[PDB]
Amino acid sequence: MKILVRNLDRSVTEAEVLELFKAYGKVESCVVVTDKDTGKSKGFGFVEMPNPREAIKAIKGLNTLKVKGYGIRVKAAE
Repeated sequence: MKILVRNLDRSVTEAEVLELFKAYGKVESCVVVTDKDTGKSKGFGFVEMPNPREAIKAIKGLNTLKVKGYGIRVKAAE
């Protein structure tokens, strides 16, 4: 399952996001975009968890979690 992550602070790192999704299951890939072209609020990420039941658990678990002061938004790409 492909998972979309939004509202990332420019200080959020790929390893930070990875550690969060790994609380829920196996993570096959984690792409995080926090540039200066994104704002300290509008970074985004794309996470692949191959077990869809783990992905769903992570979506429910992590959506609206504050990371660096912004509630992140997590949902399936589909």
